[PDB]
Amino acid sequence: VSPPPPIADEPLTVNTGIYLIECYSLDDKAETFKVNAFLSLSWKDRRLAFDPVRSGVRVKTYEPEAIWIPEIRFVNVENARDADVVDISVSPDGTVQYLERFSARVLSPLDFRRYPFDSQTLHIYLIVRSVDTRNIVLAVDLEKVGKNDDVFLTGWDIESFTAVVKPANFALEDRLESKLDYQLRISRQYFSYIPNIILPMLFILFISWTAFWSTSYEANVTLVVSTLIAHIAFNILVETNLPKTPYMTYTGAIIFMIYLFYFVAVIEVTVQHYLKVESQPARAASITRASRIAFPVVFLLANIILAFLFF
Amino acid sequence: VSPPPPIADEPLTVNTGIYLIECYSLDDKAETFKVNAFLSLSWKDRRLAFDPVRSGVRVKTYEPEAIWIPEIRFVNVENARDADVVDISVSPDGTVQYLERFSARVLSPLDFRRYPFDSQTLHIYLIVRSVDTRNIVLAVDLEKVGKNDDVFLTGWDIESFTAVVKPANFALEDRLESKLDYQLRISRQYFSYIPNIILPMLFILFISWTAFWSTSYEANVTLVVSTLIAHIAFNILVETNLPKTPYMTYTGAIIFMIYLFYFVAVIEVTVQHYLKVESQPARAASITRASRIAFPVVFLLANIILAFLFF
Amino acid sequence: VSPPPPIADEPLTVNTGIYLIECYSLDDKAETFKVNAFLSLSWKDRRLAFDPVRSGVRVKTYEPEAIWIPEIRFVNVENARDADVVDISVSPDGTVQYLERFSARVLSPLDFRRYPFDSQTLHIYLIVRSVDTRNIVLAVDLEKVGKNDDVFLTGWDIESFTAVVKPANFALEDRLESKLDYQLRISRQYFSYIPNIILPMLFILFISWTAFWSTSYEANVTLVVSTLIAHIAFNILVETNLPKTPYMTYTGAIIFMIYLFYFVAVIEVTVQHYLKVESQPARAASITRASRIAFPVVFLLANIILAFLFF
Amino acid sequence: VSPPPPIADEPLTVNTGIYLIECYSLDDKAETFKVNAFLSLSWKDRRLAFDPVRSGVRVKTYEPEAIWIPEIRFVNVENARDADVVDISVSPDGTVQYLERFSARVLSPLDFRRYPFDSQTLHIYLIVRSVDTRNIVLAVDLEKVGKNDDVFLTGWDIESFTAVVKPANFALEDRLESKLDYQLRISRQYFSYIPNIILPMLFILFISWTAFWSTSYEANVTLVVSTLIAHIAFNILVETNLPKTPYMTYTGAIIFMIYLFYFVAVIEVTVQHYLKVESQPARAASITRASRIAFPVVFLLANIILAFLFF
Amino acid sequence: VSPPPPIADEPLTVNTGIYLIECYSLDDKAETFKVNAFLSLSWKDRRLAFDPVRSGVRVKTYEPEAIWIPEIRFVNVENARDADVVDISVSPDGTVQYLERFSARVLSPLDFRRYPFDSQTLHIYLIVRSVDTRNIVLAVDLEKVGKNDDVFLTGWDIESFTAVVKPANFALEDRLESKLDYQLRISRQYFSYIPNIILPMLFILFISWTAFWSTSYEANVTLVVSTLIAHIAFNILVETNLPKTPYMTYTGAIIFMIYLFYFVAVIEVTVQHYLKVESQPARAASITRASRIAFPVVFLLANIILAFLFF
Ligand SMILES: [Cl-]
Ligand SMILES: [Cl-]
Ligand SMILES: [Cl-]
Ligand SMILES: [Cl-]
Ligand SMILES: [Cl-]
Ligand SMILES: [Cl-]
Ligand SMILES: [Cl-]
Ligand code: NA
Ligand code: NA
Ligand code: NA
Ligand code: NA
Ligand code: NA
Repeated sequence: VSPPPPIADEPLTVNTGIYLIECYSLDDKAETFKVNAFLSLSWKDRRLAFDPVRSGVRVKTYEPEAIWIPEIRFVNVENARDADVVDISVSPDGTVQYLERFSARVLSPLDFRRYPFDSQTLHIYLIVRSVDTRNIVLAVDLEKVGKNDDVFLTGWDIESFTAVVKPANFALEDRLESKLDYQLRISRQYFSYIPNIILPMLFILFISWTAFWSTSYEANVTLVVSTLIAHIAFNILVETNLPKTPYMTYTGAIIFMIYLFYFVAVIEVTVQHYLKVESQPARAASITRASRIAFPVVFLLANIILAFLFF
Repeated sequence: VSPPPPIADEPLTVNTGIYLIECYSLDDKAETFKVNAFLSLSWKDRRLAFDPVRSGVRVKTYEPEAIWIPEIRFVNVENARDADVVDISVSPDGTVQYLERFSARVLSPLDFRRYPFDSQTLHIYLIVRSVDTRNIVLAVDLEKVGKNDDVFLTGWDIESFTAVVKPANFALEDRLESKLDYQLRISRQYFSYIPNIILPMLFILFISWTAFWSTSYEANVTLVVSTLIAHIAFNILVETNLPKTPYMTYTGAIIFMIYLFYFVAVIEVTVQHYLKVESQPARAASITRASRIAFPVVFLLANIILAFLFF
Repeated sequence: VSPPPPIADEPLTVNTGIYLIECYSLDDKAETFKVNAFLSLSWKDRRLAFDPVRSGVRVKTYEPEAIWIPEIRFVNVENARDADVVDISVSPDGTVQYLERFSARVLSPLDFRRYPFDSQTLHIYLIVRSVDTRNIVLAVDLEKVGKNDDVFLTGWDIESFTAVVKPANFALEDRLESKLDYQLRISRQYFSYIPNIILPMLFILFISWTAFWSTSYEANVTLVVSTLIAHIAFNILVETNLPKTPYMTYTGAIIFMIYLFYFVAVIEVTVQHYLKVESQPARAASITRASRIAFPVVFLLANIILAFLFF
Repeated sequence: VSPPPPIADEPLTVNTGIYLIECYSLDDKAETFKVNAFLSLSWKDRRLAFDPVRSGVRVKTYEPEAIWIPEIRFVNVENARDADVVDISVSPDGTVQYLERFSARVLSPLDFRRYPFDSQTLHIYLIVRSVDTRNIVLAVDLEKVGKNDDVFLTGWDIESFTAVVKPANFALEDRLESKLDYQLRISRQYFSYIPNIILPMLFILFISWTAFWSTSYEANVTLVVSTLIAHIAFNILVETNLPKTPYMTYTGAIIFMIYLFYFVAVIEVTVQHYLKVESQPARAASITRASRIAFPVVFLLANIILAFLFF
Repeated sequence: VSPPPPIADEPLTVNTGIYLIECYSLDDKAETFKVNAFLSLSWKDRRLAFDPVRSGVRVKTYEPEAIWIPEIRFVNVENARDADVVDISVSPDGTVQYLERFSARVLSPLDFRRYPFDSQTLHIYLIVRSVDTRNIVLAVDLEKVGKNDDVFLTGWDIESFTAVVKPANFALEDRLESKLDYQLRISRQYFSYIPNIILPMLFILFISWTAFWSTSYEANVTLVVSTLIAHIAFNILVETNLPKTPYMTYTGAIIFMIYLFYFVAVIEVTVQHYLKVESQPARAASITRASRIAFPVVFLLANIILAFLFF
């Protein structure tokens, strides 16, 4: 089999569509997601044209091996898609309608700057390489782009699945290449981060601040060092669910800042004890009373500054 | 090969059945389960009809490639099922009996609201897409729906395996699609959660309340902060076995509430020490004695409220 | 190809054998094990009879596609076995000798009641479904059942590999099925559990009992709460190597009971401190001296009771 | 099919190119990375030559099975590459242009000596074996070596992708082998190691040094032992992301050295308490005051020495 | 195709060779390693002999399907090897030279008795099963046994790769079997265990011994119990990298022994406090001073005894 010949000099237009059946395994560390979808293809092959009046048949069904099919690939996949052809239909004018169901693991970079209050645009890039006989170009049939109502991505809200209708046509290894960008817009369900990480992390921090109502150095050291260790555990827990980024994330910034608050609380607890031992408790009392206001106030203002810089 | 032609204008009815051989790997985080089963299919193909007297046989055995077979797929699977055809049998009137053994990884959302005292309805969605030539509709042969007695799903009780007999017929890319819902009802074996997570979590909480019978601030700080850290460990352990949900789970609610009890216990221990240092122990004694009753009473009432809201 | 025809009315007997080459990956949580073995099959097919004089050869060698082969499957496997045909030898009367080497992941439930001093009976269920032309039945050739001397299952002792010679013949979806039960008897190597979990767990418990020779409340709180946390770590470690069971395991029972001992030790340490603060140390001394005997004695008797109930 | 015959006695030159489409999963522990790329091959086959005039075609397309194709393999791959032929074009003189898209898991050793401020040279070794008919040699077509602009390796910066143009020709199992070295130069994005591991590790160390402004032995023991345990947690965290090396890494060196600082801080805290109990506090005060300067100064100088030895 | 016929009554000798290209993933827990190698085979097939002066061709290249090839398998593999035939060459006398490149996951038991200062002998067992026509025996072509210079097994030193030239010929299920033992001798790179596990474990133990220079019971309890918990963390870390063994490992023995030292240190700290409370400090002073010498001396002698028993 060979490509359909051009009537004049025009490129062969392959109309495409992706209909999402399943979305699963959005892996933040790997920056991948798995997809199960319909891939629809349509192009004109005049060699396959027939008369509907004398044939009595409106459509002809072909097997993939019987006819020429464009070699359509995904750019951002781990391995080649696992595909099963569903149907091939030919209209009397020779317009071919191809439908396959496929599954693939897609590589799509994620922006973690606003994590866990982040939104993402996942991409599925469709591509075709031109043949020596003729140039193949891709198009979007909007009537064949969509998603099943039941499509759920655990921990995410699916906003939209659209295609950038204009392909990116470019030369690659002395041939033309036609690339389409299918975009799946999602927003993270931040809900569970509040009772599981944010509030427990705030509770232990506020517990360290009870040391500002205590003159017992031994108890103070226990309060601030124990809660610091619990903060380290939350830091480790959070960084296991995330890849290493060449930038600060919102959560990373707060987690890092809270260390400074633990460090300054240890200085305060040390300074307080040192002065009491030096028979200067009136002074220690002034620093401790100031700390009761300063620590929550600086914590609030630093969080307003951070929220402003990130959102 | 082409689909059986209609005698009048009727859709082709494909009778289906699923017989479960094995159920394994119910993954709560992934919201998947693996299944090994028989898939049975039956439909009328008049072109295959024969006379028993002339042929000298009452049944005809074909190879899948020799005859037309409907393209039946699963909606909610990760990848296409691993299937091996067991038998194809044709009766004199062209009634085809198809049997395959398959294995598949199924995606099925789970409701964790009542975890670990939850029940689930797992779904296996069977689907067929119509051809230009004719409309294909699915039906349930109840005589061919079932499960092996030895079918066990580790950590779960299997209640029933039934099929919703009327298919969900709908249009998908200008073609009729016929979808059947096979339902596997299961209930979680909550037993092990009692000695492994619930009771250890209650013991450490009750140990933190021994601080209400102690005037030693340094010992009190050690009691409440150490048990809090152990509570954080149980919180982390529990959340590793569960996905992130946009709602509160029963366990999540109790775990979160217990933080409030640790937080208020630290306030009490702080207030008690502060008053003692200020030479007001009579008062501190009133707050501590009230706390001995208030903490277990508020804990019991808050748990009754939570159990009521969730069950 | 079709099944061999009956001389009278008898079912076709397929003689079977399994020879274990490798046993590996006994996964307690998944209740699976991997196996690499020889599967031998033997049946008479008179349509394959030949004269050694005419054909020259005394035994004919065939390719699986060239002749009829019974569709033998495993019941309790995750996916269909990975098999490679080693030989298909046909003797002049038409007796077929089939040999394949296969690998499979087998689902076999485990009884954890006596863990880590437990024994198991792993099963490999062989099955064949009858066809329309004739009924197929399975048999065991004991001369072809066995295991390689070097077969080792890490963490287990292999006792025996035998087959229940009588098949379980039953009706399934209006056809006969013939099932054979191959049994691999194993016993767990409990050795490593003694220095890694049992003795460390006993040491930390005995360390908490040093609080019965101390009047220092703050040291006592540190002794009992710190060792409790280490006990929680061992509880978590043990439960990661085990599935969730709807029954108590021997280890689970001991681990759970040790929490009660930590809980009562905290009560004792609290009661002791309370009385000494109330200027009643004579009494506190009576409770502490009694505890020195009561705690090890009740611990010994409770362990004798538990060992009796479980073994 | 057989290899192209030599016009004189020359070896057959196979021109190669690798164009990277995707780079992912650089696993430090496994010392592997996954790659998705184009592999281009070019060689002259006189037997496939044609005249453009009498053929009416300027180029001829073939199926891989129709013509002779060199058996090109990768040396440093886990399993054989997953490849799909994209195009095979033949020019009039019989110059074959082969293009395949492949995916492979590549084994490439990593030098962790300067971790996390390390750079690596990943290798993809292309190989061909000679045949008895003729010697097959590899060459690099620099015009067909490159990478997509969007190629990103999470946690790394991609510097260059070049090929060593001169192949390594050598004998292997009495046949000559022609090997090409494709080099992907990368540098680690050390950014995230600063707020997640380096600064938290420095904060806990500086917190242990507050013991040099405290006379409370009980508090000092708590400060140094608690932060040491947190240092152990960071040591364990770091070693989980790295393989075991027969040399010291930069991070490993610092982590190990910080133990010495904790060990000497415990000696100081012990010596201080011992002297105070022995009624020699003036002396203990001299050691503690010296320690306030000595510990940060020796820490700075030891880090300058280490940075010098490693960079 | 059928096996080559014997000239007299001799078994068919299949000469073998394994040339290692890659060695990776030595998994201690699983007792497996992955291998990528050349497998070479050689045997005489007289039915394939040809005249060298008449034919003009000195060697004939065949496709695997065109000729008879012995069914060579690996005994100790998880799944059948992934193999790709590289070349098949026939010399005038009919000597066949077969070469394939394969990858396999090999099961090979490991002796952990001297861990992490252990050496191992990994095995690759080659096997052939005889046919009814004739007996097939294996031999080693030492010229075709070897390994690439770049073969590296992360965390190990590769000493030698040799073959036991005499096969193990035995009867299995009424046919002869010919087995060859290929041995890969390796020694563990123990280097990293010294700064990561051994020295940190010794530091925390020596820190517990500072309690012998302290009269503060509350500080002593904190020193011994905190370091014990850190020892438990190292015990757990070590046992995660190792399988469960029915014997003691060298590391396991030291780790277990160090618990006894923590247990006796707690007794000493308890006895010391008890005597001081009983107004017997002169005595407590004698026990504490003796402990300062006894603990390091008994630790040294116990380690000399252990090193002697294990090495
Ligand atoms: Cl693709
Ligand atoms: Cl499917
Ligand atoms: Cl509709
Ligand atoms: Cl329709
Ligand atoms: Cl099977
Ligand atoms: Cl390859
Ligand atoms: Cl093999
Ligand atoms: Na085609
Ligand atoms: Na068909
Ligand atoms: Na067959
Ligand atoms: Na070829
Ligand atoms: Na062959």
